[PDB]
Amino acid sequence: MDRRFPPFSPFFNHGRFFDDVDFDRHMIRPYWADQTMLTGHRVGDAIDVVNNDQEYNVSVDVSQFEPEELKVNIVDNQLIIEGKHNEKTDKYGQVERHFVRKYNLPTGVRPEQIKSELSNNGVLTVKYEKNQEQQPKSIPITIVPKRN
Amino acid sequence: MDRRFPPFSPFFNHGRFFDDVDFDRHMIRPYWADQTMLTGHRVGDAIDVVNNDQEYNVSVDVSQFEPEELKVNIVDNQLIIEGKHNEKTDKYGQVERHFVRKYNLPTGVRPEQIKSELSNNGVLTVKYEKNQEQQPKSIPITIVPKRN
Amino acid sequence: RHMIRPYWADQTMLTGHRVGDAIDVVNNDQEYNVSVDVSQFEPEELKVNIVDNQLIIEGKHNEKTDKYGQVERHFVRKYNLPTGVRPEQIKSELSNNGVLTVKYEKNQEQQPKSIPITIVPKRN
Amino acid sequence: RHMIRPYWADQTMLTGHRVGDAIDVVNNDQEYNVSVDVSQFEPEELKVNIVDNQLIIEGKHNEKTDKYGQVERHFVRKYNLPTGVRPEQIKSELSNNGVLTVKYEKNQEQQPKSIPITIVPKRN
Amino acid sequence: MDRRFPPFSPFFNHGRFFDDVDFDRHMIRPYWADQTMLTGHRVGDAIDVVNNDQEYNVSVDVSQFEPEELKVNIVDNQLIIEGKHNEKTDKYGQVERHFVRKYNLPTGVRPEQIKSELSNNGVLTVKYEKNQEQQPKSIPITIVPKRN
Amino acid sequence: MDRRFPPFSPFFNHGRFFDDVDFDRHMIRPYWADQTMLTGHRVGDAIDVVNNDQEYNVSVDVSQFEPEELKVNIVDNQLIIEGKHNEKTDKYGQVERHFVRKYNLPTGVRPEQIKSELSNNGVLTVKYEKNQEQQPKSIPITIVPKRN
Amino acid sequence: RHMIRPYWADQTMLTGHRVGDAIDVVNNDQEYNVSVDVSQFEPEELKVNIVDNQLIIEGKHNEKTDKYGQVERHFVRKYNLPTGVRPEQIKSELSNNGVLTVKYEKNQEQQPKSIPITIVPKRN
Amino acid sequence: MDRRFPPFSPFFNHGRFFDDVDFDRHMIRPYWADQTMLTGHRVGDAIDVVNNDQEYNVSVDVSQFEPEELKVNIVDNQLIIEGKHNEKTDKYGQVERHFVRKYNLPTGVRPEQIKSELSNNGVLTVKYEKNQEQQPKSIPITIVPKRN
Amino acid sequence: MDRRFPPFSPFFNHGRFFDDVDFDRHMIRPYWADQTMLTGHRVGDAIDVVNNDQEYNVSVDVSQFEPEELKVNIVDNQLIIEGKHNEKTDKYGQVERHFVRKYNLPTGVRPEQIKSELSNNGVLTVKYEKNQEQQPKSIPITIVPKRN
Repeated sequence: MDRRFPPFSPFFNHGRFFDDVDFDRHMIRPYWADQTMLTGHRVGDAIDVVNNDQEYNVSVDVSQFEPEELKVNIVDNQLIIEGKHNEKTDKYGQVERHFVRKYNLPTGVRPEQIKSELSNNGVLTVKYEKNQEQQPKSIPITIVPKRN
Repeated sequence: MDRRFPPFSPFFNHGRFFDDVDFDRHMIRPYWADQTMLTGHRVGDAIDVVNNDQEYNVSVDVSQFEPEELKVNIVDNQLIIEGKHNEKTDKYGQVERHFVRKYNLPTGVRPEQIKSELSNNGVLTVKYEKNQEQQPKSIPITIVPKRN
Repeated sequence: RHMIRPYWADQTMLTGHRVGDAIDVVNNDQEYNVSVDVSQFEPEELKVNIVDNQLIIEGKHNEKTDKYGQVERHFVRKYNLPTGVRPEQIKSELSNNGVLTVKYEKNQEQQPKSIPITIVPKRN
Repeated sequence: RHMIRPYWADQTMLTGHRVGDAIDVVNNDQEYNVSVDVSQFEPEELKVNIVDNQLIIEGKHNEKTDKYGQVERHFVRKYNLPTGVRPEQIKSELSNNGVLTVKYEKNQEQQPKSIPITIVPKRN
Repeated sequence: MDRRFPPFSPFFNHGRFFDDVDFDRHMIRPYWADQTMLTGHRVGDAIDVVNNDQEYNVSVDVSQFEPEELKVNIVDNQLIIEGKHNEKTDKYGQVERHFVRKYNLPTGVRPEQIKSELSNNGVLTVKYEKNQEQQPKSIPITIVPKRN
Repeated sequence: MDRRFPPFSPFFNHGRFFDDVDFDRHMIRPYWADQTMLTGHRVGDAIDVVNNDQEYNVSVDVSQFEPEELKVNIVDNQLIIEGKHNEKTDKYGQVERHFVRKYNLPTGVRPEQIKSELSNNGVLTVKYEKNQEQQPKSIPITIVPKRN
Repeated sequence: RHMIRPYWADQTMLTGHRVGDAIDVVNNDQEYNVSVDVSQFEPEELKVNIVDNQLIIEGKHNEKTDKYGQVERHFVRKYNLPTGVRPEQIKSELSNNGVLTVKYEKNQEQQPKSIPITIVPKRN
Repeated sequence: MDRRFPPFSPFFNHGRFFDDVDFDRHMIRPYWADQTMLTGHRVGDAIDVVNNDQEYNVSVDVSQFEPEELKVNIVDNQLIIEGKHNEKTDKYGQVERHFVRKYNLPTGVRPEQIKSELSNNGVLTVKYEKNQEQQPKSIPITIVPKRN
Repeated sequence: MDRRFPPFSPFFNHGRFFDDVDFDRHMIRPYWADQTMLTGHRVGDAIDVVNNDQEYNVSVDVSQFEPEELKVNIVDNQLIIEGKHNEKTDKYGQVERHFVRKYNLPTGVRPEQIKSELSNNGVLTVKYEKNQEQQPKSIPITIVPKRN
């Protein structure tokens, strides 16, 4: 995924129906064999930490870790984003990376409406809106994954 | 899926093992090329809103949107079900549809035990039981998706 | 039209209908007709525009409130204009049954002057 | 022409020929010529019409009686008009050898005013 | 048929058994894509009309029409041979041809023994023998068509 | 034949030349496996019997029998149309049908010019023109069947 | 431009460049722009013509002599004109950096009069 | 040639024997579809003109023309290198290029021993040695071209 | 080559890239199996001998011999064009042909600038320009043959 024309469905001119439709887990494939490179090409990992009276948005570059290798937990009033991947063999050699992050949390932040999104280039953004609207009510619905 | 005999596993007589087992994301495929048609054949979108002293069940017809295009959020004490899909090309032309819904919420409704289900025909039902039992305790377990 | 508003106890609307319903399109060298069912939008809430030689059909109405929860309809339908279509004079009709018909007769009813009969008809 | 009538003892006609004989069609961006052999039909029996932006060539004559059995010729030939063809001024020629030539020069002899030389030629 | 070596069975050296044995309906195939051409190369359509005291033979060139497009009927003491074909698309364009023929009939001609034959080159000959022999008796037998 | 797009040549977009060109004997194929159905969808079998001073046309619905199973004979001044087919196995079971018809004949009807035609939907029409023109002369010509 | 002439001891020219260098062409229903790098030809030595509804770009200069051996540049570049392109008003621009931009905006900014609102809008 | 790994034999790891061994006429193939580019990446066309008492070497960049499109002739005491190619269609459009060169010749230069070579990158070098050795004698031998 | 559409590259619509690109050595292939024929269809072999004060052009029809079978040498002030081919087997039989030519040479003709060309139809033309310009200088460059 995100490597050529036949990935990245439905933008797939070689049939458009069933040939090369797959999940986005193959985003790191171009970087799997690429070693002399940076954190998926951005400056730093945590792009910004916005903490004001109207929003709370934090953007993290996670292009070097697959979404399966990325997990977020909250331990003792700290926003912890930790991503560990096994040793990966490339055209150059073998590399294992591991990062642990912790972030303080402002008072009055409700975690029941915090939404986190991953962009195509490999940036995970955690967005929160301050205490002006919304209620802790949440009604989820079934979402069918896009296999092929 | 839900289009012929070889979809809808395990009801698949042409091998029964590994040939045509796929996720339910292809439910809208018969309606993908069908335009002169209705909201997946039901009367209206929201089938019913049950609000009594024993249950709270709301059924919504979502047959015109894929489960990936359906998302539910709660904003300022309102049950909001919003589903947006990109323009879809069929045998007739191009159509883009978008619906936004909001619903008031009765007092004393706990969102921690509200369960939403999607039926085969494309109906999303949000069910809630009144304040007589259950506790906010929830113990989830890993569920492996059914790919093939 | 105005039947979106009575959504109380009538969450299935008065008439079941989905945004972006159309009947048929006839495309040939004689005519170009586009019939669209717009029964769920008021006459003043229907907008049709042609941008970059392409027909755009959009129907949107204000969110109609009721006892339980307000409902809104909004869709954008796009039809490609074939070659020779002149947006400056595209015909349009809205029947009383909620069907909007967009026609185009190509204005090709001219009598052919070129009638070779005897010798060197030429041109003009 | 008039040689269809002498069919007595001459069932093979004076000149063997089949309805719908043509020589060549030249289709390019400069000209559009259609040459058709119409030697078996009288000049007043040849009709050429353009319907729905398409060229129609039809040749029919009255059944020419003779000693044994009358003979008639009737055919309808259809040629599609390419893009940019204007039926209102389509050229046509009928040579003396029974060949009908339908021409179209596209009227594209205009001099291009857009001659960029020094700076910001723009338009008009 | 009548276009190359592999047609025209049994004169078919590439197997001789079952490969390219077909009916003679493909006689016009060489002329299907050939437009700048004549009535299948003969002078005129009706080759000759023989009307004497011993025979009645009329030969008609029907090479421009398939045998399926050729039909013969008798209307009001006239031998009518009419052949109409739909518009045919070739390498040059589209052509539709139609011919109607009528022929007077000598007195004393019995139609019960008139035989019409089609030659390979596309000539239909109607042969009749004068009133000297034969009887109106006719005993037909089953003829199996030669498919392959 | 008369079942999908690849039958019914030359209306055959998948090659247009030699792939799926076949005789019209497969007209009953859609009804071969269809049992809960009518006489090929018309009201009755004999559509009409026209008997006037200018024409004699009789239309018979024969959609339930193949043309090979349909045969017409005249016995003792009666127009007899009889069609018998063997037992046919479908998705439902086994059925054998047989019909025998007889029709009186008006005086002065010449059988030498009576033409019978079968339409695509399976209707056999017997047409006759009254005694005002035509002669018993008939000149047949060879017609090549359309195999492929 | 005039830097072709100093070819003495400078056989690699002042700026390396090949005849027929262009930047980008944008082809859509809104605009048709053709940008060509013509830095190696003088403004008076650049000729652009449209023949048979097709854009021709040619750049040729006189052979520029020097101490050792004269050098000349001559090329003919051909661009096909898409459908709807009017050569009589084709835009053209020549930037100061030796880039010649040939534009075409399609003149499709007309306001669509066909606005169906209530009943039988028809045409005109 | 000079585009990937399987060209440029014998440096061809995918078999090494007979698969992708071809002549060097495909040197311009990478530049065939490349238009926004320079004279095969060098500064100018004629790299240098060496004219001294010991050698006469002139290097010309001919990377934009195939060796078949390059021809050298001498007209009236001038070294003329002229290369014309037909219009070439690329991913961008159509381009036709033509160059004519003329070069003066020092006195005492014998053309019988002048050797011209083409390098891999597309540079044609004309080398001459001054009047100190060699004789006009030349004994050529048969050279078999390397096809595959 | 010069026999159908798939030869004569790049005029090759069936792929245009690598399928049927070959050298022009197959020019005689149509005449290889053709015997009842002439010297590749021209009148005579030597078309003309131009000998004036401005040019010296001689055109020879060599369509009956392959370029490999054609060799030109000069022996004792005579232009000799000799072409010998082995016995060739065709649909008719076996034929061996051999021709020897000699031509006188005008005084003052420099052979260092004489150019000979072979046309597509099989005509070899030897062209010479009189003593008004050019010098015996000749600078050749490498030309890659066009294999495929």
